Amino acid sequence: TQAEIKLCSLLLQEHFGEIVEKIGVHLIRTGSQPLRVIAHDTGTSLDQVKKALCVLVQHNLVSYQVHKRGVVEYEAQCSRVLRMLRYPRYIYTTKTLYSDTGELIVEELLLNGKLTMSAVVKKVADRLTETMEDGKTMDYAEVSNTFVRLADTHFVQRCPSVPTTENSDPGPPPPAPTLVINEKDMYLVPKLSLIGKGKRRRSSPIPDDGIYWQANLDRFHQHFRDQAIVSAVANRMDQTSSEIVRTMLRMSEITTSSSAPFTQPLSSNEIFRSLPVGYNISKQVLDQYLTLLADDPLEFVGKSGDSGGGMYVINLHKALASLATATLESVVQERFGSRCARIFRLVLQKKHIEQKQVEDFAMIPAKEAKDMLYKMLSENFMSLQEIPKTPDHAPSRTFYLYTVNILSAARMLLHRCYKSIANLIERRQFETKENKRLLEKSQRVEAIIASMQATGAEEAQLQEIEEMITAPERQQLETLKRNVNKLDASEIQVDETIFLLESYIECTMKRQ
Amino acid sequence: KEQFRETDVAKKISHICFGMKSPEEMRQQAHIQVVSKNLYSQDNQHAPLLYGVLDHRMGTSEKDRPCETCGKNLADCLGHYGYIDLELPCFHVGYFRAVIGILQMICKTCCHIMLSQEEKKQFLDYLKRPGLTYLQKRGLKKKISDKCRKKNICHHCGAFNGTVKKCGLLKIIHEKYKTNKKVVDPIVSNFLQSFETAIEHNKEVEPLLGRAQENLNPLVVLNLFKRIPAEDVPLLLMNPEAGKPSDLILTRLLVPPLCIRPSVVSDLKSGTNEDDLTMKLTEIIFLNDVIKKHRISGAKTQMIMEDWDFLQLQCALYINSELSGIPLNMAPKKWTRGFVQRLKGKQGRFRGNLSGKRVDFSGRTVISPDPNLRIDEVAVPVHVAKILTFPEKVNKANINFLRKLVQNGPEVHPGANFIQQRHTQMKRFLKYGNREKMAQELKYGDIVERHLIDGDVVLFNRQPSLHKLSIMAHLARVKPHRTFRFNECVCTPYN
Amino acid sequence: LPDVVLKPPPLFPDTDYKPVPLKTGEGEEYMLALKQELRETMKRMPYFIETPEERQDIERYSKRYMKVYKEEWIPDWRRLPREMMP
Amino acid sequence: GVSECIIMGIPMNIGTGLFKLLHKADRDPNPPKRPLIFD
Amino acid sequence: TEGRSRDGGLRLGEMERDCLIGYGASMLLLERLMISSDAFEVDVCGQCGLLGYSGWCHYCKSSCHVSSLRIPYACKLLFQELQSMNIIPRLKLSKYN
Amino acid sequence: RSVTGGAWYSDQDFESEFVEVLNQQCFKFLQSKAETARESKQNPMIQRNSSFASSHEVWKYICELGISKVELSMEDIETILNTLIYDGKVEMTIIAAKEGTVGSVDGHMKLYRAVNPIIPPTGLVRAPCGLCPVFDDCHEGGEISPSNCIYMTEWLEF
RNA sequence: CUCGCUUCGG
DNA sequence: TTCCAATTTTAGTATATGTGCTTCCGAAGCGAGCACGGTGTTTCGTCCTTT
DNA sequence: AAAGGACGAAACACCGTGCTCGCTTCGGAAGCACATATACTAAAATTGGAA
Ligand SMILES: Nc1ncnc2c1ncn2[C@@H]1O[C@H](COP(=O)(O)OP(=O)(O)OP(=O)(O)O)C[C@H]1O
Ligand code: SF4
Ligand SMILES: [Zn+2]
Ligand SMILES: [Zn+2]
Ligand SMILES: [Zn+2]
Repeated sequence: TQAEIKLCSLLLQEHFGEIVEKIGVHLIRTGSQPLRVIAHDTGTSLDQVKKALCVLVQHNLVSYQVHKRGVVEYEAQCSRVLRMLRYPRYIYTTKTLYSDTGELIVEELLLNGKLTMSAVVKKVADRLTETMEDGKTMDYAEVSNTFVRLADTHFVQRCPSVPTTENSDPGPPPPAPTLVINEKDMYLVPKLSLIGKGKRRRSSPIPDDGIYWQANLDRFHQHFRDQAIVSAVANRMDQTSSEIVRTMLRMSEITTSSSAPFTQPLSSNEIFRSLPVGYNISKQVLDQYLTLLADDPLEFVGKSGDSGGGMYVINLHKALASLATATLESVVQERFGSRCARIFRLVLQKKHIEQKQVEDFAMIPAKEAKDMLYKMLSENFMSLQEIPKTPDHAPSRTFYLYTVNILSAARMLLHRCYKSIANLIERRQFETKENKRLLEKSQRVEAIIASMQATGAEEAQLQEIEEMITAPERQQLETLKRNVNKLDASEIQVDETIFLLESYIECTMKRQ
Repeated sequence: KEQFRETDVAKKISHICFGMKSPEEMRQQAHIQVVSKNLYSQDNQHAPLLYGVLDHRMGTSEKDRPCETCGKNLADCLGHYGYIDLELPCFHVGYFRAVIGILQMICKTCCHIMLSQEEKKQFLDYLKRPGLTYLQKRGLKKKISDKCRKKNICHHCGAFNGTVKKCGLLKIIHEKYKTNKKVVDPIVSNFLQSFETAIEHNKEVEPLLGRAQENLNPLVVLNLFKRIPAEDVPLLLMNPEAGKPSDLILTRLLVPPLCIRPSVVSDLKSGTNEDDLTMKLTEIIFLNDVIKKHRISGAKTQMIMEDWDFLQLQCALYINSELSGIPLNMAPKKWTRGFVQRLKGKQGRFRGNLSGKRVDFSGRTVISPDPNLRIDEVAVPVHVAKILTFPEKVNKANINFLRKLVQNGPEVHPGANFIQQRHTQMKRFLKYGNREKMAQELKYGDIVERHLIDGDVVLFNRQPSLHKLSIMAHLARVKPHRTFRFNECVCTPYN
Repeated sequence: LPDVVLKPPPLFPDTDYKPVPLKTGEGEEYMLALKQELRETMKRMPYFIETPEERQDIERYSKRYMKVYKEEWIPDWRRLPREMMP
Repeated sequence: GVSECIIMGIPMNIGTGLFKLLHKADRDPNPPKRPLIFD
Repeated sequence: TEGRSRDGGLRLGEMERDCLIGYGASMLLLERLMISSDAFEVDVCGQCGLLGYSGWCHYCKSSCHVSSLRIPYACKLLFQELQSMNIIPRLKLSKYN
Repeated sequence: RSVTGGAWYSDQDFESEFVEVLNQQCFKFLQSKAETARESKQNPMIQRNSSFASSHEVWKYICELGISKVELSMEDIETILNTLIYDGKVEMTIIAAKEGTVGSVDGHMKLYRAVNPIIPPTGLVRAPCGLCPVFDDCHEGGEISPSNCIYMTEWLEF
């Protein structure tokens, strides 16, 4: 996880600072440790260690546990720090699914980690007073309605709550309050009668205290998986099938957990009645769609029952395996060409195969199929089986069989993606550091206009901003800006491949 | 005006931190990349090739040709490394056992170590105590290896973990799909039935479908070690600062400087005397080129794997020239000196050049008795005393004596052979130049290499040394004859 | 037999395949703008702890004018363990 | 250890190297300090 | 060198070193085995712990931490051989005080 | 035909151009058939069935095209379609048909249809590091570093 | 010169 | 429900393949050094036919 | 006997290749010696089943 550690270091340095990213990296590299040994190994002051630990635990990046002799040990969640990169996607998807009020809610929750409902509604109203104008005030009622709508859809979840001290062991205070999580009040919003209007930044006791909220990234991941499956099946058969499976997944969202080989099965009649009325579809059309999808060699859905007319289920892990396979074949095709992708798909469909059979089945001339096979072997895209005639394992007396292992190749690709995003961030930071001189110069000359905007603002300061030598350097500034934009776009888009690969790797584990 | 920089500090070595170098660090340390398998140029001058072995950017080994990296002669050049890229990763023989051990410790699928959380915490707490010794580290590694080999399934990803063993030479086999006498697992049945196409096209696969376990070639082992979490690295008893698991498999070879591999130009014939390391490096580069050519030309998998095994064997022989599991058809013809051979043995660096080494300012002569000498005195021949010199520093006490010694010169016995000036360190041979002027210009602090005179403390030894009295310090008295003479009462200690 | 090479291979060997052009649309550009906004706003956020500047040359009457002032968030010490109060 | 001292070319700790020698130079530790007028 | 025909010097074998150790003569042992046989002055980088040349460390691409150090030449040969064997000896230097 | 000859080999030479043209023509025919089936929009079952093309049918279409002089058997076009399947562009299903104009496999006929890819190219290949051939040697401080990497230089300049 | 081999000496 | 019988599981416990060692100098000398297999190109000497 | 144009051969670089013509093929271990891990085996313990 060296690439993961490097990416976490870059993210923490970009997002929180230096004295805190050191603590985060030390925790990730060394695991759970008490505070004093962390301070000793890091080599910084105890106060800085405490500040870093509290700011990290505020954003739910680290957790603390009690052990023998009442010592508290802090363990970092590397996966959570990596999930920090999906924040733009989280905000965009909550802006798509809801109004911009929910977008601001999720943005505040992600930027603050843990907050109270009153705090989030106050901040959202204050920020939204800027969006509108002409004296219109932002009321807490609609913000609370959007917040509870997010809560019932499991996008925002209550943070683990400290147990009551008076009822639980009244007496000496423990070193750590041992926060526990209760699913009863997991998504129960408090009843807050207070309302108000956000201030317009003129610059001229808490009923829900103790109830902290956060963003439920698991719900976002489930929604992203549903979106990916819907997009895939839309690309495969038709938009009608995409809508059908989208409705089935929407029904399955609540009644199933986040990790199951199959969802709860559905009957044809409830799919028909739950489908949006905008589609002029009869019952027999839906049954035809269900049975033709059931016969798809991708096995996105399955019958798995006959009662209630057309009884159907959705294969989640099979769909994720198919998506990971598609990602692997796409990266192979784009890195080595369509012929190499043909060889890769051939050796994937045929579980084990030899060179002569590959040449016979691919219609690819010799000295080129072998070369591409060796190239893919050099990049761990497949492994040799090497069935030996004798235990001596001599190359002359054994058969070599090509076989693609989806799991190992997916892990390799995920590691490569981690290092790729790390390199993109490093390049962006290097360009920013090398052009910070022109950045400061242009910040000064533009702040000349930004200062004295209206008060004492004579027009004679508008023809001299471009007078300085910054004008020929504006081309370098534009190149820097477009390079940063492209790097950020690519860094964001590689995150989708990371999400698909990570979901596939997670869903193939048993955690026994 | 002038920046204050410290000239020299009396730095003393405190301790040596052993470790390993990653392939990136090898490139950073090295100066050039060696890609040419030939040594000298085609022309009759036979100058060493550029970017090949014996390139003088890696130091120099001849008194006439200076180093190209640092413009210094053979005496002053410390030597510089190079790096050779390997087309296919190869197991480091010295760490091979360690590799196997690590492969036993960790999961073969999710790369996590086979330890429960409670056992993880217990071992971390046991390792966190200060003052951990090397023996304690080895014992802890043994205990952790035993407790990890106790388990057979993964607590992290749930994948099965069979036994990992060394089959053949430098080959690791993992018994992932072991035969189950009881009810068979779905995984092994699926693996067995996945060979349908191979059986259809080749029937011989079906009888040999057994014993078909996972083979951990260096590529897969390197890929797995690159995914080991850094948290579990200390649990492998390996220091994170010293090295990483990915360093155990070598993909770059640090070709040593020319000082380690002297080359002798035997102009009497059309050839040169080269040590075994240069030839092994030449063979390794040739194998890399051959493997690249075979990959380009579309060769069979059997010969590709044969070339990979040949490269692994050549790397192992380059590191250790005395292996055991070498196949007879793959056995070396003659005998080569690997690094292990250069290190170990009675003529190795430790025993032949580090613990006991040859010295100058010494002589060896037949002895004869002389009872007229005191027991603390030894008679030294005049001829030897004229050769063995002592550097006497000029002070206010011996100036009038060293003046006479300088005046005598290198011929008369009481005298000197060299004068080293205080200001400039240029030695002056006393056989040439006006010796009277040099004696008149003897400044305080000058070093005079005087002849061995009466009263000099001199070590005297009989080479088969049994007890500490076999070597003693005597007072030298110069005598006209040619033998070392001492009182016979001192015969018994020297035997 | 393979040929002998006089110069090492180029540090960056050329590739005849180039990266696929980035996805475009209103959503992707909104993602880019939102990420830049997060960068600009979370550095001024009090959670971003700066390195404490030290070794002031002298004290001056202008210090009060140049004194950096920033509101500080107060952690909820009820959830946080006792060891991290200042 | 002695053997590593020999290999590294440093005086070994046993024997005459156990102790350290000091020079009995005419000196005055903690000499008087010139007073600071401005502070 | 080894022999009289090649004008070689005498050899302090292992037992001679053992006898010198038994006497406790540390200074004479150091002078015989280091000063008079294979004394050398190398440049060690105090940051990376590796050997530099001419007051310059190529690994760190710097010259601030390079310090001179007296050492037997055979020890330098051993260190370079170990580096070639991927057994990297990193020297942590310190002041003689 | 195995030890010598074959419809692809001409004088001990594999014909890459011939197989490329065969792939192009077969894929164009399958794509046109799928487009017509989609535009028909009569019924999803009938749409999928009409999008399906028999191996005998596409072989007859190829023979009608007559690109090359060598006679192409039905299994030759079957192998070409199998290679197209391995290219990830067409999909084959074995349906039950006792006898008909094909009559090739006993009670089974292979139907081929042009099918779209599952997903667009992934985000990884949209970055130079995802396609870098010296990705292993890339390091923060060294000769090959992202700060001085040529691939991102060309990519951002382009 | 390097390396090995022998013969010595003790 | 519970005593016996059977199966498994791990652990320990005896042999038998590996790797590792085997005095300190010192002195001469003799050998022989990486190659050699066949293939091509160049240089040179002479089987007749010519004064 | 003195010629000279063309032919043949012979001797030295040269590259494909790996010191052995063909593919085989032996013997001997050198001894004292602490590891190993394999295979076994064995008992003891736990769980299933007859009464
Ligand atoms: N191999 C050896 N190792 C160590 N010392 C040796 C060796 N060979 C000879 N010497 C030296 O020679 C001496 C041996 O002489 P020693 O055995 O006592 O008398 P000797 O040779 O039996 O004479 P006599 O036969 O008694 O007249 C002692 C030792 O310092
Ligand atoms: S930074 Fe450059 S060299 Fe490194 S992986 Fe990315 S593209 Fe390749
Ligand atoms: Zn040099
Ligand atoms: Zn695992
Ligand atoms: Zn350095």
